[PDB]
This record gives sequence, structure tokens and C-alpha cells, in this order.
Amino acid sequence: MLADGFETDIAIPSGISRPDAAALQRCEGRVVFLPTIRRQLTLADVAHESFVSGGVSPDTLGLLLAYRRRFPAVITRVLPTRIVACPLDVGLTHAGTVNLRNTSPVDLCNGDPISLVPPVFEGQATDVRLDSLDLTLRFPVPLPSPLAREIVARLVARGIRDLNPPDLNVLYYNGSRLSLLADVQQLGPVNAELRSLVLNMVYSITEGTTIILTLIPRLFALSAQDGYVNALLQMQSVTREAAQLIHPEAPALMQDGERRLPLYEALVAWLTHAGQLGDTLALAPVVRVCTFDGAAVVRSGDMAPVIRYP
Amino acid sequence: ADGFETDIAIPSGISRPDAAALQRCEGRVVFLPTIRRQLTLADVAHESFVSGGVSPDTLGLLLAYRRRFPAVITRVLPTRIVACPLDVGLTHAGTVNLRNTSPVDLCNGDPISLVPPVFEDVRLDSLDLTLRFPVPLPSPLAREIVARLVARGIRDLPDLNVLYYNGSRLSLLALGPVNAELRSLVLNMVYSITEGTTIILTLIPRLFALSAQDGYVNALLQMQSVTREAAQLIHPEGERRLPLYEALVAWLTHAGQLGDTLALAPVVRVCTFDGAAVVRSGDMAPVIRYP
Amino acid sequence: PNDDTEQALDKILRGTMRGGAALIGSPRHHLTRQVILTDLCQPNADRAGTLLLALRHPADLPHLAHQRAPPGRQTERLGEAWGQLMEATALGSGRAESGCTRAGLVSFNFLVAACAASYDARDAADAVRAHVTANYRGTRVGARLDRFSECLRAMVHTHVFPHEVMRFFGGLVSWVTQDELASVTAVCAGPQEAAHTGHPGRPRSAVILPACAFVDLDAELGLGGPGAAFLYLVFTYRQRRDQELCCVYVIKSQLPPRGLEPALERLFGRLRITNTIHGTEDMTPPAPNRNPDFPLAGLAANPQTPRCSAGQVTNPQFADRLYRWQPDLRGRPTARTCTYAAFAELGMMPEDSPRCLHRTERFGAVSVPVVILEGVVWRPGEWRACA
Amino acid sequence: ASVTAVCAGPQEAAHTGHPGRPRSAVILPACAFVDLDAELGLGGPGAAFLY
Amino acid sequence: SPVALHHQLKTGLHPGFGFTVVRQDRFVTENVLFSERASEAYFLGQLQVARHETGGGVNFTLTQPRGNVDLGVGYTAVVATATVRNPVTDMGNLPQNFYLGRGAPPLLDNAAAVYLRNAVVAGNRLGPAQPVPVFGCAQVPRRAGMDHGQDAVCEFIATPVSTDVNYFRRPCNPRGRAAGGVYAGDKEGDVTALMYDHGQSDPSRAFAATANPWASQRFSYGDLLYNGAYHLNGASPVLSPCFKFFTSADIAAKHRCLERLIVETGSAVSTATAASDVQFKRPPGCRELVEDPCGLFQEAYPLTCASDPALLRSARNGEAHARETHFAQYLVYDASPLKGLAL
Amino acid sequence: DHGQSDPSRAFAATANPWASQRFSYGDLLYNGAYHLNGASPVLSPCFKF
Amino acid sequence: GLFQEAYPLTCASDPALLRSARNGEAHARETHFAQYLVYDASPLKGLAL
Amino acid sequence: DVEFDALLGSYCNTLSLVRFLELGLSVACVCTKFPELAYMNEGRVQFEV
Amino acid sequence: LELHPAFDFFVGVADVELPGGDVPPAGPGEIQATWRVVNGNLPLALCPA
Amino acid sequence: DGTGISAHRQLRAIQQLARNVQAVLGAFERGTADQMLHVLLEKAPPLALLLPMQRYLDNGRLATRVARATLVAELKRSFCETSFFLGKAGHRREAVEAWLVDLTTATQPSVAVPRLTHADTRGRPVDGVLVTTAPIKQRLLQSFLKVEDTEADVPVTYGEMVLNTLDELESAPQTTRVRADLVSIGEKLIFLEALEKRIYAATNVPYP
Amino acid sequence: LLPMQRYLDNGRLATRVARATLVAELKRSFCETSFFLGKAGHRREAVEA
Amino acid sequence: DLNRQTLDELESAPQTTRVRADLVSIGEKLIFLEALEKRIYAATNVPYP
Repeated sequence: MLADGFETDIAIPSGISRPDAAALQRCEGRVVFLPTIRRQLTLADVAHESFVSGGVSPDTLGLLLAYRRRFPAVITRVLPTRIVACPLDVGLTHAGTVNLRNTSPVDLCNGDPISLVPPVFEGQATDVRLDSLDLTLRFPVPLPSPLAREIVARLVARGIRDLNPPDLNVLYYNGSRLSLLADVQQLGPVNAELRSLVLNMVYSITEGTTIILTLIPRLFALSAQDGYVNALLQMQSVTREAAQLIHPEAPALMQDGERRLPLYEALVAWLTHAGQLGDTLALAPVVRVCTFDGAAVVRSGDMAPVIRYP
Repeated sequence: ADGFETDIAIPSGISRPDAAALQRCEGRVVFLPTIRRQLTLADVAHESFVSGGVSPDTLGLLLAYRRRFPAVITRVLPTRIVACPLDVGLTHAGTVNLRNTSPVDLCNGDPISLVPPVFEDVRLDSLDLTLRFPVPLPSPLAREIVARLVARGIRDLPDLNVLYYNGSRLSLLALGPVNAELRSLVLNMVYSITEGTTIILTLIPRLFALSAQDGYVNALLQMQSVTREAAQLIHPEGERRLPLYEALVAWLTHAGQLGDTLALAPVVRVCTFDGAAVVRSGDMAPVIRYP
Repeated sequence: PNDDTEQALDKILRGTMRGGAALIGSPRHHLTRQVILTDLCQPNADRAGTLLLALRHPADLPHLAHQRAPPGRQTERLGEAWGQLMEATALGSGRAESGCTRAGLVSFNFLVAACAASYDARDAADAVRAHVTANYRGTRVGARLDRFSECLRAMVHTHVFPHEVMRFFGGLVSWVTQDELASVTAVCAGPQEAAHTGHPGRPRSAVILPACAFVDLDAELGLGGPGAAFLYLVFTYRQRRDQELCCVYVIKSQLPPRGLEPALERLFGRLRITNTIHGTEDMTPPAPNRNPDFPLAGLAANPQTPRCSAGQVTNPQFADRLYRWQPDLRGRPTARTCTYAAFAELGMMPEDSPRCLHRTERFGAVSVPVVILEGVVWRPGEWRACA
Repeated sequence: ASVTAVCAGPQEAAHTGHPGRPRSAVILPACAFVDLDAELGLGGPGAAFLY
Repeated sequence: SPVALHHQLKTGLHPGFGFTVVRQDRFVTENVLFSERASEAYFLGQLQVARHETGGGVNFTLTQPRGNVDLGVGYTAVVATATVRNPVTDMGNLPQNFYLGRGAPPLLDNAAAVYLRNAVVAGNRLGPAQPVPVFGCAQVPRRAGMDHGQDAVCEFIATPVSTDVNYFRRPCNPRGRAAGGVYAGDKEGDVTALMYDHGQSDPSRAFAATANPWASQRFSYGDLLYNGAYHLNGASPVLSPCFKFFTSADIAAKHRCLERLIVETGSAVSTATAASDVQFKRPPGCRELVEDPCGLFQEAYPLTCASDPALLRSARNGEAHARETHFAQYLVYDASPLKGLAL
Repeated sequence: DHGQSDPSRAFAATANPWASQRFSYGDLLYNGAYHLNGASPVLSPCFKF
Repeated sequence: GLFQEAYPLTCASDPALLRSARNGEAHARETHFAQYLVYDASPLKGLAL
Repeated sequence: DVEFDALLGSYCNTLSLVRFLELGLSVACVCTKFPELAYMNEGRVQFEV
Repeated sequence: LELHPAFDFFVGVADVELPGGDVPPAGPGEIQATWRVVNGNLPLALCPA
Repeated sequence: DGTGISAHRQLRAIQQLARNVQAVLGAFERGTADQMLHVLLEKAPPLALLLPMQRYLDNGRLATRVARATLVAELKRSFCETSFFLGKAGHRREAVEAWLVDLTTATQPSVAVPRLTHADTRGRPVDGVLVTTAPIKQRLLQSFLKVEDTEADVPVTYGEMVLNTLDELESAPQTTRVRADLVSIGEKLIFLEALEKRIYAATNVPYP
Repeated sequence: LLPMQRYLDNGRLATRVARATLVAELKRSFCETSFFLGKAGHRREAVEA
Repeated sequence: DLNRQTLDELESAPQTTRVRADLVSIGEKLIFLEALEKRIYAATNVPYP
């Protein structure tokens, strides 16, 4: 962050059909992916045509890796000649606040971090077209951070079905029923997602984990006594049916067990790979919400004050 | 000027012993619902964190402090409590004194996160509320000290008390109600890791069954590599079906839930200027946030 | 034509007097001070605008290696290595001073000459080691180099990693001298160019780095074009029972901290394969062919397999009826021993085209290949292991 | 809707109803207008018969 | 058995068992104020000016502290209630699902414990859509459209078959006993003496000791479901109108002087929220000034209700001509402030 | 959607199972699309429904 | 059009059971052994019709 | 050809400045001004009955 | 799956001309329509005893 | 600039303050008239819980275990009779008039006397204020009551306090005529306005 | 209309429950006051409101 | 100044004549009353809207 901040400028080409000029003025608060932090760019650099890969149109699941290679930025004010935006990885403004309009079906609460998702949901698929410049604009959907980790988990688990010759479409949040639009996924980026999983999957298994696996008979006995332990298993976990069959037991005795702590080493390696993995698939939750005149609910279709999240 | 200051109003009816404890608590970390100019003290107190019915435990206090907003109290008037929030008010001023409630000393250039008072108390009689102040201890210790207390709880179902930072002893044991206050964090560890270490073990049916130290590395390296050979190195391909792919998503969300909890991000870094580098217990430390 | 002269005259006179706060806080800026021994830092030699790195007050060290080491390796190898380094100081070898004189900082040019034998440009690296031996104020300086490099070899083998111990401290702006100790002034957060030097004859300075560690990924990736760049601090690890490696690099790249990991894999992936294969000695295997596979996919199909209810389990009447499964893990090379290069957020350059130079200076009379950076704004961050 | 059309006479001379935009002209799409002056090669002035 | 009683309530068979039904309704009403001349002294301050730079703009927030002095000794102001606008809550039928509750331990066999949870939630209105999160509040599915208002939450309490219906034809407690703190005298244990001491009879019913043996005693089936300390709800965001009655810690901390207790129901914090879709627990920052006759007196009001739909039709003629009893069937005519109203 | 109740009758899910469901006998007689009428110049009063 | 509802008329399944409605509603019986009556709910209720 | 667009009229509201003493609800209070209220800590009034 | 008063709608086995072997394999299946014949073939919830 | 375009732009700019200034500086006198209703609603008890309580305190305390509890039956019985009144028993000129007197007689004349009493044209000063909703006021004027002199005398000066720690108010009479409504009920003239068109017209604020 | 003017002042944001009250408060207001003079005339005090 | 003289009030009052028509007092304001059978729609083909 500078003392004034850093504001990029996206210049507009001169050939403009006047209805497309009013279409840009409705893009007052959106999220824009910049490839660089160059000070002056073009709308052709921003739009979906340069946002494609070489010869291949990316799908929805493959579009996530294209996001984290680039720089999310937010349009501040639409001028007649250019569009002024502020990056997010760079310190955002002089004041520390940006307005963000919700192109999202779900309302927002205070303090919740915002990650951002491609246009995925049915019905609300809205892409602004600049037909004088023959451009297409696909703008991402800002969403709360546990919701974005659900949607990535729904898409990635869908692609693993495609490698194996029901059902997983329906989500829920605030009681709202909502499914998502997807037809195919390219076999390329799914392997890039899956290899990012299983390397982080393996790196949690350490010597203390087998000691933790001996507590599987304890939890299935403890879920009888407290309903809070019944809030774990949910009947859809493996570990409820895994405890019904396997009775594991501990290895003994560990090499150099006097000097070292095996249960401690398994947890810290778990916190750096598996608990990290919510960051590794999608992009980071850079932004949370701090309303100043206190509005507990930011409604769908309205702006919101915006402050960085560490 | 242009410095932002939240103003917390105290309801009248303070007895002379009650104002003396509030006079003493000058540099401490205090949470609040929303950034606002004027605000009651009822949203500050520990009673405001409840869900029932139930006083919130260590797990809920970690969840609350993401949604709550950290602020450090400035000078304390008898009229009002003036405190500045960390995330917006400090970006113009730059320097805020901060007193440790931690027994661990502070070196220069350290990142400091906030921990709920699980390591181990102010209550007001006349105003009928309690105050709990979090512990500003350094962030590399913060991933350690939390994980040590989790490791004790697994033993409930060598010494874990040894923590030597910058040439000083620490005693985690010091007892009774600390263990049961932390019980909910322990169960979400074991349920996350064992559900992790079944699904990976179901998708790869022979991780443990594979040969030791040389075939496993050869299985590791091809999986570790960047080349296009990815999916054929992984997958194993009336009767009931194991709902594995749904159990993927429920585990990823629960793992994705705990990522925000146990990050313990460096909210505060301390830059000692015109003084000693070591800041000890009960000493005001200057605070500079990220620019 | 008079109104155009008036509008120019009005705007300049209004432009000076209406300036808010009398131009005091027009650059945002911060300052640090700390009083530290001149053991591993020579601010008289290493001039204004070099990196500083803080330690962990080494009394913590020799038993953290007793606690966090992989089994089979030595524990007291770290403590015996560190005690010889404090011997090579010959000033604070008595340990009697407590609370003060930590010798907490390490100057960046000293750390380069410690890990100097692992670089590529040996002629550039030995020129760095020359004025470390020559221009420093001390006797038997190369003895300190041999101990401290052996200490860093003893860091990685005894597995307390230096990036857990080292941490960024701000860049040099001025120093006040005395025997054995110097008042060190530095800049933790903000731009480097805003820091007042104190000498009126020479105003504002810049960042000075040796050309041995400075790496630009604009060349090997072939990515031209303008843009902002993120400075980084990257180590290297090579774990073996052999004497081990260390490097420090400062990498200028347009990549985010969230996306640096395939780039460091493209450079240092050769070292990545080694610490997966080796670094597991001596960690004894289990007995061969002991481990079975998972019957969890198999036993779930047959209803005739015996189960357990919540009232059954933890009783030995049903512990023998269920399937028995004993995993072993004592031969696993797991990621904490698969560690290699690790990075941290250091600072960014808000220039459109980032400015880099390649000049040689003295350091009388040693001429050193030096990369000079311009306009560095400091934002420190957490460390991050690439394992 | 009510339609006012010209059955005979010049297409021009009928009043539009907008004195702001008076008399109109024939508008035809280019897919149907095909001359026979090109495909018989016969230039020269004269009148023509629409068909 | 909790599995076995599923079968007999689907096939229409009446087990040896009884119920009360408790639900809460909200009415939007017009009011009339009155106040004699100097009812209050009023002090206003001098305003401040403030500055706050955000988002490409400068906020000026003008604030001013102002104070209040009630100069009158005695009651100087009256709220006069008047005609009703809207029964905002619909008078419908909702079964409360304790599967949102998550507090009580389940039965042992997961073959049986899931068999109820599928057969109760699906396809109930109030049942959870995604099964309940491990710590957080579960959610009720969004209804696609609303008819009249928010649907009130009916509740069911185990009662004997052989109470006199005459206890219900006039206003009373769903509890078998009365509650404080209006009825209590002046002694340290008087509030709990009205609650759970059964050597002495009830105040409001001096004919006997209780009305419900399964409620109104320590560790009763009526209490341990609904005691505020014991926490079998709280994961459920859905309201519980029984919570205002069966939580003994709430009454024990009440003020007891009737000089002040009248004013507190002139403006009391409701447990309900208007903009919530169904009845929900109040969010911590919104408090509605609501008159609560159910607050002080610890009674509830019976409606016009019957069991024959035929014998119910005698009520719409009027009060007197409605027959009450016919061999097994019965009628309960309302005793309410809304008695002669059109609603 | 018959997992959900009705607005106007929140008691149950329908009033006619042969109306108010896709491809009902109530549907295909009087939908606008499926078109068993219209060539009859006589009205159908539930065409609006 | 707005509400998507419709209004019942005064109707019954016996002609003699219909004759209780011309007195007025409050004494008209609705039901008898298998037959039934539906009294109207209409905006035209208190008219001449 | 002659064409033109047009603007016809420009209409506004007038915000009614409302003195509080224009009301007669101000009978119910004696509304007197403090120039300072925020610095005061003791707010007690003596009543003599 | 209850849509027409003269027809039963139900889930049947996919891609089978019937009859028909002894055990049909478990396929995905689709809705097959059969003709309700008599009044008694209506479900007794909609024609009570 | 020196241009006419730039100098015209301040007329849009300065008047953008003066619309916002005169709205916010008018938003505080309404800020009183909001809270003026809110404090009274927090203080005023309902009718059906007052009419026995006035008849109780005229006997004195007589605080027994018994005679105190006679209020509870006489609260409950008097609640379910006269909680609501106008929808319960309208269309009766007799019963409404006593109910309106029950508003005027359930409150004690309260300390202290003002210096600047809200006087009427040729009339006695106003002794009380009714506050009703808009549609009830139409019913209470076309029936059951009469309108009186629309003009009254109102003090315009706010009271002034100056710290000297004991300080006394200074008040000055500056009377103006105000269009209003006066209703004679019983033995004292009663004020009656509705507060819909004057305050809360076209805001987002509920009517308390 | 008469229910809408009782609505549009308070709560301009249509909270979903209070929107649903407006539907029923059209209907009950409609079936009384659709027609007026044929319903209940010859009552002077009733018409003048 | 806010708010200044409006454009519309600058005009002089136009010259007026006398018209016979019915004027009815309702509430606070005079309401103008007409029925249009004689003046308009008498002996035409346009139905009275």
C-alpha cells in the first residue's frame, strides 16, 4: 500500500455503441481480473476473449486456476474515457474502504470473509456484452467464504465421478434451495485439482495419526452418550460405518519415543496441509465486510463497505 | 486529525471499587460487533457472546473473534471508554500502546495474534456483567500452544508442559475446568483427521499396504511430479454403496471450517522504538499494523 | 490572456498553503531501534540499505532439536555446534550477561558468505567472502564463518529449521557506533526511500544486495512486459546424513504468494526429489510384508460380516469378533522430512517497470558484484514451507 | 391496427401525417431486388417496369 | 417407544395419552396516548461535528446527546389500546421437530435411529433440509410462497386423559401449576415454593395441588424437555412458546413490586420477530416494544375450539346457543380479550 | 414442487392430485401449450387458471 | 386475475335442503346423511341477488 | 426534414421545515437547552414530596 | 407419480420387452404407464371403504 | 476556471449542501418528536391494568398477603373486559364517553407548574394531550366529540440553562398562533393531533 | 387501495411476512367493500365514512 | 435561496367566467360533482365508459 494507494486505469476504445456505454455504467461495483499490476491496460485485456487459454475455452472448474494466476481488482468509478479500478493484493485505497455491489443470490452478514466464484448457478447467469467491440464480460460472483468452499467441493467431487464408469447438485444456505449449472469438465484441470488434493492428503499422515486412529472406537461409544458427538458422524461419514467393522489398535513401542511427541507432530503437519487446503483449491478470502452504519444484512443487489482480510 | 475512535458508553451506577478496575485495564484487546462511533458496553461483555442458554466455550470464542472486530482501548474517561479499532482506525495513526496479559515476553519484530483466555477475569458487581480479555501472545507460539493443549486432550481418551521461548520457562499445567472447557475442540480434531484418514485410504486402498521406504517413495514421486500422468496413478478403477463422494464434501467443509479458526493471523506486529527490545509482562508495547 | 496567468498564479499559491497537516505525514513511514552486539552484523562494513534478520535468542535452540527431530538423528549436534560459535566470538563467550547484548541480528552479507559454497557464480561468491573476512571489524572472522555455516548445517540436520528461527528485520538507515555494540536504526514497514538518513550531505538511500543471491524469474520464464513485482526471501534445504546445504535467495517476480509454489518447484525440484529419497536415515523400517490392505470396501458389501453397535464397542467380548487392523508407519518419509525451499512475503515494487541495476562497489578495496534496487516498500509476512 | 396505403399513383406524393418528416420512399431488402439490366447487359437510359 | 408411537399415530389409533397445544400469536394494534401537562422534563445538548473519510467520500456524522426526566410522582401517562389491524401470525398447524435440537442423546442402533429421522423429517415442513451442522444453527427450508402470515409454532405437552376440561374453558397455564412472581409473598424461597412444593396447593387452583402430573414438578417430562438450563434446543432457531413458562431461572430473577411491574408490560421485549419467515429466535440486536399480558400473569387464553366440526358450528351463532358436550366430543368457547371481535 | 407445501393450504400438499401436478389430467385438457382446445370458439373459463 | 382464486355459489345436493338458505345463512343446515350444502362466499352476497 | 425533442417542466418538492414547537405535543414536556450535556456525569434531580 | 384417474404410474424395469426372464437386472428404469381397468383399481385413499 | 461552465457548476455544488443541510438540521427537531413518543410509551402502562390500581391506592397500601392479591383477579377480569374497547363495543355513544373520561381521570396532576402555560384564544390553558392514529381521529371527530378553537398560544423560545454547580432556567414568553385541535372532555380541555402528515410522512420509519 | 395506504408508510422494504398480510387484507377488504350501495345502503352514518 | 419563486406562479390570473355546476362539501374540501349523460354521449353510438 502507498500513501495514495495504487489505481489502475483500463482505457476504453473509441468505437462505442451508446447502449453499450450505459451498460458499463451499471458495472459500478464488480470484480475484475487483471493479469498484471500495470497502470494502463485495455478492455480487450480485461474481457473474456483474452481471458481464454490458448485455443481452448476453459470450463467452470478450470476457471478457478485461471483466477489465482491473475489479480482480482474492483471497479471504483466509470468514466466516459476509461475505467478506474483498485487491486486487492495491492493495498486497496487511501481510505481502506471500497463499495462492492452484490451480483449474488445470497445476502451478506457482517465480518464474513468473501471469496469469489465463477458464474455457476442456474438462471442468474448474466454476462455483459459489448457488441460494438464484440466483447464478452464474465464477472465473478462474490460469496461468503464457507459457501465458496462448498461449491469448490461440489465441483471437484463431481469430476471424480467422471473417471469411474447419485446425486450431488443441491446446496443449502439460510434455508435456500439452490442447484448449479454444469455440463462437462475438461480432464486437464481436474487432474490439476486432484493432484493438488492427494499430495496434501498424504502429507497429513504422520506417526501420531495411527495413535489417533485408536480413538475411533471411543467416538462411536461416545456418540451414544452425547448428542454433540452425534453432530459429527451425520450417517454419511465413513467413520460411522468404519467403526462398525474395524477395531484398530496401537503400534508399540515407538522409536525414540522418550525424546519426541508423536501426537503433537501429527497435528501440526495436519494443520499445514489439510486445514490449509481450503486455500489451495480456490483463491484466498482477501476481503471481509464491515458495515459502518450497522446493517447486519447486506441485501442481494446492494453495495457494501469492504475491508481487507489478513 | 481524521483519526477514528469508537466511544463506548458506561451505564451509570458504578461503585467506587468497580471504576478502579476499569481504570487499570488501559491497554487490552476488546471485541465489538460492528465498527461504529457510539455503542453500549453490553455488546462488549462476555455475556454478549452466548448462544443460549450456554456460555460459549473455547471453540466458539475462536469462531466469534472472526466475526467480532478487534479493538484496543485508549485512555479511559470516567464518562466513556474510547477505543480504536485495529482494522480501520490504525491505518492513519500508526502507533498504539498495548499492555500484555501474557506471561511470555515480546521481542522486537514479532507478529502477534490473539488467543482466547484458555492459557489462564474481571467482573463488575454493580453493572451485572463479566469481562474476558484475550491473550496477545506471538503467532509462532500460537500454533504451538493451541496444539499442545489439543495433544493433552487426546491423552484423556513425556512432558507436554515444556515450552521454552526466548530463555524462559512455561508451565501449561500450573487444571480442572481448563480441560472440560476445551473438550469441544478435541472432538473436531479427531473426527476431521480420522475422516481424512479413511477417505484417502479408501480412494487409495493400499497406502499402508504398500511396501516400505522405497516403493512408497516411488509411489510418492510420480504423484509428486508435474507431468500429465495423474489420474491413472490414483483411482482403484442390491449391495449398499459407501457414500464416499458425499463424505468428501462434508469433510472438506469441516476441514474448510477449521482453516479460518486455527490460522491465527498476525493482526499485530510490534516495533520497539526508543526503548528496550524485550517487552515483558505488564508493559505497554507499541503496535504498527501492515501499511 | 491575463486570466490564464491568474489561474496559473492562483493554483500554485493555493497549492502550497492549502496542503494538509503541513506536509508532515505525506509519506507514511515507520522506524525501529534496537541495541545489539556487532558480532554477526557489521553496519560499518554493510552500509545503509541492506537486509537484517533477527534470531530466536538461542537458549531455546538446543532442546528444541531434542524435541522436534526425526528419530535416529543426533540431538546434541546442534548444541555442540552453537557452543563453538560463541567460542569464536571471544567477547561474549562467558554467558554471564543476561537480558541484554543478544547479538540478535544477522547481516545479509554475512549470511551469504556462510552459505557461499553452494552457489553457482563462485567467483562472485568468493568476492563476497573476501570483504566479509577483510572489511569486518574483528579477528579470525573466517573462523566465525566456518562455525556458523556448520551451525546452519546443524540446523537442518537437527531439524530446527532456520526459517522458523530467522525472521525479517528492517533495512539499515543509520548506525551509532561504540566498541562491541551499535545502536541500530531500521525501517520495518513502509517505503525504503522515505527514511531520513541523518547526513545532510547525502540524502535518501536505496536497497543494496549482492548479485550472488538476486534471482529474476522474468528471464528463465521468458515473461517480459511491465508490472509490479513481489520480492521474496527463499532458503534451500538438502537433508542427508552428509554435510548439508543452505542458500538464501531474493527473488523478484510478478507471481503472487498464492502461486509461487509451482515456480519454486521448477527451479528447485531437483533438490526436492533428493530429500524425498534420502533424509530418512536412520529411520528403521517395520518387518517386511506385515501390512494388510483395507477390507473396508470389502466388508461393507457382505451383511454377514459381524458388526458392532454403540453399546458393544470398548468391550473385549466384541473386540475379538471384529476385524483387527494394525497399521505401521515407521518407514515413512513424510513431508516434514520432505522439506526443501521455503519463502515469505517480503515487499513489493509499485513501479510500472521494476528498476534493477548491476554495479560493482567498494567495500575498500574489495569490488563486489552488487544488485541495487529502487523504491522498495516493505510488507513482511509469514513463512511458508513448500513441502 | 389501422393501415393507410397508396393503391395507385406516385409513392411520394401522399402526405405522411408527420409534417416533421414528410413524403416517403420505397424500402426493399436487398435479397429480392434483382435487376435485369446487369444479367442482360443492356445499359442506357430509359424507364423501367417493376415486377 | 419412540419408534413404536410412530406407527400408532399414522394408523389413527389413540394411545393412552393426552396433549395440550401451546402457540404464540402477534397482533398489530392501534393505540391512544394521553399525558397531563408537565409529564416529563427534557434536556437537549449542543450538537457535535465529525469527519470520516471512506470509499471516495467524506462522512459528516452529526450527533447530539439528549436526556429525559420523569417529573411526575405517580402515573402521568396512559397507553389506550384500540382496534386490531392484523393477525400477523397465521393461526395454523406446525409440529415442532426436536431433530433440530441436537442436545438429547440418540438410541443405540443406527439402523433404527436413522429410520425415525428419515420418516419424521421427510417430508415435514419444519424439518431440516441438510442435516444439522456440528456446532451451528440448523436451517428451515425457504417456502416458495406465503399465504397469510408467518406460521406460528404449535407445541405438544404430555398430559393425562382425565383432567377436567373445565380447567381449560377459562384462562390458565399449560403447566399444571401457577407461577410467580406476582403470586408470591415475601420470603426467600417463595418463588420456588409456588413452583415445586406440593404439600401446599396451587394459588390459582386451590381445589387441588396440580393440573398436570407430568408437568410442574422437578424433573418432570414436561420440564426436562423445556427447561431453559437443560438445553435441548438452541441449535434450533425455531421459537418455543413454552420457553416463557418452563424456565424457572427467569421467574426467580423477576422484580416483584407491582408499582413497577405494570409498566414493564407496557413495553416488553418480545421473544418473536416479525420479518422472520416462520417463528424464529430473536437476533441479538433487534428488540421490539411489545405489550405482554402473558408476561406477568402466567396464563394463556383458550380459543373457540371443539372436536366435532358439526358442534363447532354452534359457536358461530353466538355465545349462549353453543352446546358444549356430546357423548365423547367437547367444546371449548374462548375466554380472551378478542372475545367479541370479528377475528 | 410437492416436497414443499402449498401457500394457501399449508395443511397439505394439494387439493386435487389430478390437477396441480405436471402432466396431470387437469393439465393436458386446459393448458395453453398442450392444446386440446382453441379451435373450439367456445370459452374455457379455466384457461386463465 | 390477481388472486387466482374463485368464489363458490349457494349450492346443495338436495332441492329441499337448499330451501333453508332463503331464510338466511344462520339457520341453514349444511350437512345431512350423505348430502351437503355450500353457502356462497362472494362480493355479491348482500345485494339484491 | 425537421425533427426535435423537448423538455416540458421541472417539478420539485419542498421539504417542510418543522419546528418542534409548531406541534402541541410539546405541551407534554418542558424542553430546555443544555449547551453542555456530554461532560456531565451526575444526572440526579431532587424531588420534595 | 399419480397423474391420471384412468392410469397407474409407477417405476418399472428399463429396456425389457415383457415377458420376460426370471430375474430382471437392476437397471436405472423409467415410468411405465398402464391402464386402470375398473373403479376398484383406484387407490382406496381416494375412494374410501 | 474562469469559464461560465465551471462557475455554474458551483451552483449545483453549493446547493447540494443546502438541500442536505436543511434536511439534517430539520431532522433533529423531528428527532425530538420521535423520542418524545418513545419515552412515554416506555413509561405509560395500559388502561386495563390501571383502573383497579387507582382504586387500590386510594385505599392506601394496606399491604397484606390477601388484599394485595385482590388486584390480580381485578386485573385479569378488567383485562379481558376492556383491553380492546372500540372494536369490542363501538356504535354506542354512552359507553365510549365514560371510557374517554377513564383516560382523563387515571392520571394525577403532576409537578411542576410551567411559567409559559399553553394558553388558548380566550380560553383556559391546555391540561393534556391525546395522541391517536390517523383513522381513529376521523372517527372521534365525526362522532362522540366536538372541535373547538383551532388557534392556541404556544411558547416559541426554548429554555436556556447556563452553568455558573447549581443553575436555574430562564424563560421568556413569545406567543404565536398555531393551527391545532382542541377537544373538551370532562372538566379540562384536551389536545388531539395525529402525527402522520406532519411527521413520519414518506420515511422508512415505523409509527411507534 | 384502503389496505395499501395502511401499508406503504411503514416498512417500505417489503418484509416477506408483511407482504403476505397484504394479500389476505385485499381479500377480506374486497369481499366486503367491492360493491357498497347495493350491499348495505339506507344507513347515513355508515356511508359517510 | 431555497426555495425561490417558481416559474409557474409568475403568471397573472386569467380572466374567468361563471359556470353552473354542482359543488359538494365532503370532509374538509369542496368536491366538484358531475354526471355526463346530457352533455356528452347523448344520441351517439359511443357507450358510456
